[PDB]
Amino acid sequence: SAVFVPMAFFGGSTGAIYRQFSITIVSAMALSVLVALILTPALCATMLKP
Amino acid sequence: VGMAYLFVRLPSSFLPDEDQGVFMTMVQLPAGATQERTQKVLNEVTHYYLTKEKNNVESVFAVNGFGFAGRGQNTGIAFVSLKDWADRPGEENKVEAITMRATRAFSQIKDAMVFAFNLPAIVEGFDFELIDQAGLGHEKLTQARNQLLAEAAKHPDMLTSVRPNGLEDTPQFKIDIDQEKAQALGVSINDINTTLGAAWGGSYVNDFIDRGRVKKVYVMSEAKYRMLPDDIGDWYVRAADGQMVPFSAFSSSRWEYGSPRLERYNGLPSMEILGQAAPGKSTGEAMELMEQLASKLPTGVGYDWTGMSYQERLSGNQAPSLYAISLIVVFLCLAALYESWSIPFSVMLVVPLGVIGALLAATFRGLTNDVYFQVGLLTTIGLSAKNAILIVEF
Amino acid sequence: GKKLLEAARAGRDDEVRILMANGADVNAADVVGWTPLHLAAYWGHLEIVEVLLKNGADVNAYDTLGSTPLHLAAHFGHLEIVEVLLKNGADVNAKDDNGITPLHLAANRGHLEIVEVLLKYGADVNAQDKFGKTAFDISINNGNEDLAEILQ
Amino acid sequence: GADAKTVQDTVTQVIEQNMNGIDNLMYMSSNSDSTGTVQITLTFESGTDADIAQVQVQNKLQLAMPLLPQEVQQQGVSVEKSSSSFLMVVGVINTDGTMTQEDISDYVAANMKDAISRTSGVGDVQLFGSQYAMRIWMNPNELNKFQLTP
Amino acid sequence: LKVNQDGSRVLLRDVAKIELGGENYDIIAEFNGQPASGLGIKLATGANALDTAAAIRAELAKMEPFFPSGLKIVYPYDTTPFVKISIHEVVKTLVEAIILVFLVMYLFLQNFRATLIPTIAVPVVLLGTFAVLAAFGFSINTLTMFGMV
Amino acid sequence: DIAQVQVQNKLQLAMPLLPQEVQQQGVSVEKSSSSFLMVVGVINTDGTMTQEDISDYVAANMKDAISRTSGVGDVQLFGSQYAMRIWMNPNELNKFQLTPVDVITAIKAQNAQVAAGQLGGTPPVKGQQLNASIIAQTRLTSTEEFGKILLKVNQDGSRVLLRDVAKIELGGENYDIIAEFNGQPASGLGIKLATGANALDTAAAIRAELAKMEPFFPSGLKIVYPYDTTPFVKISIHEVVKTLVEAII
Amino acid sequence: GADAKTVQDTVTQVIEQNMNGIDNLMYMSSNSDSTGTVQITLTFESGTDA
Repeated sequence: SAVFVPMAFFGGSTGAIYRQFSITIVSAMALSVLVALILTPALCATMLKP
Repeated sequence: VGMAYLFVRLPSSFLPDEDQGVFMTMVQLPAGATQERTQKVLNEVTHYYLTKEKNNVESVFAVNGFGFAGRGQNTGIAFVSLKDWADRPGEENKVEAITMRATRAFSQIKDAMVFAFNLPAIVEGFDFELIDQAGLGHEKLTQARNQLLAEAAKHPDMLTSVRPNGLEDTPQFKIDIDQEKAQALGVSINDINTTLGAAWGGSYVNDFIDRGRVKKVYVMSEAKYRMLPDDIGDWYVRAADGQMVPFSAFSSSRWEYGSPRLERYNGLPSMEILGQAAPGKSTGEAMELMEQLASKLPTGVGYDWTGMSYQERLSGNQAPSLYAISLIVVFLCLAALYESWSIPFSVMLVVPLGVIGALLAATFRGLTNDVYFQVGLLTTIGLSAKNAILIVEF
Repeated sequence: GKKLLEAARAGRDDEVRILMANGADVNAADVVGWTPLHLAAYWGHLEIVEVLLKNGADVNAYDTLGSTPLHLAAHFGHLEIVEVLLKNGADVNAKDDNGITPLHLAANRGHLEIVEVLLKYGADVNAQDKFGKTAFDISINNGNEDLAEILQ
Repeated sequence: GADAKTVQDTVTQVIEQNMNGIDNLMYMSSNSDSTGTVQITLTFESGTDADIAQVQVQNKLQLAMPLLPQEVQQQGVSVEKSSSSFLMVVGVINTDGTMTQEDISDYVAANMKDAISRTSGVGDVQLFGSQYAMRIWMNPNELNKFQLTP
Repeated sequence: LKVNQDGSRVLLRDVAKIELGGENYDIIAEFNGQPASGLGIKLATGANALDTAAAIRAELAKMEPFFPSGLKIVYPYDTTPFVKISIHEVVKTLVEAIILVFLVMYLFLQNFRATLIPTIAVPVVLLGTFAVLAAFGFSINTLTMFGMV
Repeated sequence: DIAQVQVQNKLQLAMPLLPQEVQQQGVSVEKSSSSFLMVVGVINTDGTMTQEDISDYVAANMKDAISRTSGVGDVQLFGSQYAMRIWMNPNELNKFQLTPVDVITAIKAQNAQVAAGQLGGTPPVKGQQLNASIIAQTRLTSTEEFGKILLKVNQDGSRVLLRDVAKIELGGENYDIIAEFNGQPASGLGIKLATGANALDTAAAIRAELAKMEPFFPSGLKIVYPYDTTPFVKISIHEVVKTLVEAII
Repeated sequence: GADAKTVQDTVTQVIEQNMNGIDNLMYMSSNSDSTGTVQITLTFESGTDA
């Protein structure tokens, strides 16, 4: 997030366009972490074979 | 340093100019050009599409009289649909090529500017203005631009194509109403000027109802009686003694030139200019040369940038600043877990390792440093960051 | 081939030179009647005029309405051009359809030098336009003391 | 029926000069062509609601309106918050030929175009033709014969 | 127009020529070489594009039953199917990506059971993103949707 | 913003009941705070320009720009933009048997800009080659040109021109506002704020708006800043920042 | 003093036709009674600042 949230900071229509990506992947990634942090351990703990 | 070089050499676009399945064509005729002639040219273009690119074009919709520069008899435009992408595989069957061939053919058409293009990935190079600051007047600003464009021409290296966006001065017909005569013959100047206008320009009288719906009532001369300069005299106006007078009696005419499409920029007279940086060269330098080319012109003439040119002023490159803050907020935010001095730096070294492939894989498929390549970079570095992080952390 | 018209239009003296020397019609007339001499005498380019006159371009050529290049030069204050056209045999009393002479016309837009040159080459300071005004008359009515006193 | 200089000086200027104290404008391009038409685009510092941007502009258009000629204001003057690029274009045609071009244009204008024009997101629907009008075509000789003028 | 001195009348049709016609005669359009008119439709800044067109086919869908004989609509210039297709293509890249992931997962963990785990977790993330970027006022556009691949 | 629209759109509930003379003079709705953020004057150093010259100049080529810039409510101009001024004499008029009405009528008639149409205009008779605009009359541009307006031809033939019975000069639209700087003559831009505006930022824009002007000034003409809120605030924050540092010490 | 047809054709229509490119309207009812009065209500997609 510290590499690409800054790219939301470009002004102009250039940055207008950069905004979409810049945030869309931080959103996608941050939840990606929160879900991987909640769901995946659960699902690992329960569905894997010993 | 391989990265630094391969980076600094790679070209930079905005977005890919994609096959939008549709495109557009420009038909622009010379001075004093008439509707009929334009209609000819439009038919030549339409012909091309319908006959020669049967395989691609799906339908041409073309209009005489609706310029995108703006209206005229001497302007037309063809909206082109294409056949589906499925039903035309191959570059040769893709928009860019189609436009190329199209243009190539239309170049053959004498006595017209016709070319065809795709509308850029932004549905809604430079745009340079030239302002009449000190009130020098249209023919002097004409001269100012003539001098500027034909002195720019002397820099093929620096600037590739410097053209005016407007229409050029064109013949127009001056009538001078002898006031003294008008008064002598007892014919009112209102009656005169109205007669002229209504006959030749047309006049909106009042409204009528046409099948339940209000529309205009226009009075105007039959075509044949307003098609030529000598037709001017044929019109009579009634004087106070009930006696008819011809326009010849109290008018006088002569030909002159003048612009059929004046312009102003921020309330002051201006004339607009288009051009772009020559192959290999940055917009910024092209603009700088134009900036100093302007300085050697008559006094009262100044300049301003608009639109895209105006934008590139606010900022064009902040990447080295905001990637710098990206680099520090990254230098420290990693240590916010490694709780270590300089340990993040180790992960940091790997950042160029990733971008090398990205950079070359663009350069070999001949692609460009664009928004997509940028966001690409961010994702790739972030991934190789993850991989290196997990290694050093373990 | 009649690009010569627009050669006179846009200036470009040396392209007029290329074109005149490979055989383009030097008297070619456009949709308004205006020849390259008319065009030059309007947009005030001497050298174009020379390259045109010496090659024997009609000097008393007229457009619709009968306006001479001497008319055009006379109005716009192209004092340099009017002298060269005059030395090349330009009819000084030539009349557009409306009765206007180059003298009248110069007399109306306040060029004192050109009214002189026209009078030196033997203009008629009595020629009457369709409304019957003399060059003198259109000075009184302009409030110009100088032309009136000159045009005695 | 107005030339470009007329339409510059009598309309375009009496509008520009009345453009003051409106928010956020970057500039004011202004073409004034000889077909008797004016178009003045004001472009605003990006991210500024078009709605109010618009009101400021048109209400001072009405600071200017009573100085523009009768002929032009009765023809109307419009302020539109429009992007520059046709989202689509729909045509109509007669298959039989039983309808000339001007018929089609009218039809669209008179019973299609008002509806489509109202719908939201729509800046200015351009009509590729004209709605009808009662047209009186005048003859100078016949008029003179009876001793009449336009 | 006037009654003559002798009594006779001059009517407007006697000295003028009356017909129904265009308000202007400058704009002449033609489609596929046969004569036509149309609606060039612009956008109002800030408008929703596909939604506007979606409204326009609506606005227009009510018209045909009252058309005169022989009159038919046609769509020579249309941005939308580009965007329907632009999102069709990305959605299909996404699915086939989920496939390919599941293959590299099987080929590495070599068990049907194991491979269910990471597979299930991806959709949850990716649609989850619609939720959050909806809540920041961002649209499911060409750019955004393309970003999520 | 909306406060404003509600007001002015019902100003246009009222507009067609106000006299022609007042609406043609215009009526304005402005969302203005009450207090000049600054005032900038101009003067000629040489004296080669009278007061009304300065006023015009500012109005005609400075004031439109500064007026457009945001945060700006109503720029007050300390003088007037020029106008063609006809100064009338009752005796001379009477002599020729004329009223101000005949002068006014004549000016409207002979200083007109007339729509005249086109040669070859659509819809045209097929085979037309020439398509051209007709020019009729243009607004007059000069005292001289207004001079030669024709009021009437006398019974004997002779003409009465406007300059024969009136007196024409370029002058202020009003002559009420006379400004002066340091005892030498001047005009200026009294600039107000538009409510909600950002003050320093507005001024920051105003020095910008104005910084582009000087190269096209006539000889002898120079700007000057007799009333300016900003350096108070630059200093007000300078002082606090320095108290902060020395406090940290 | 105007009849309903007059007030329909001379006022009401020259207003309706000029209703274009305004946001969010659901429809435009329009009574035109013979007492020389027009009333045209435009109703807007609910929750759209008046």
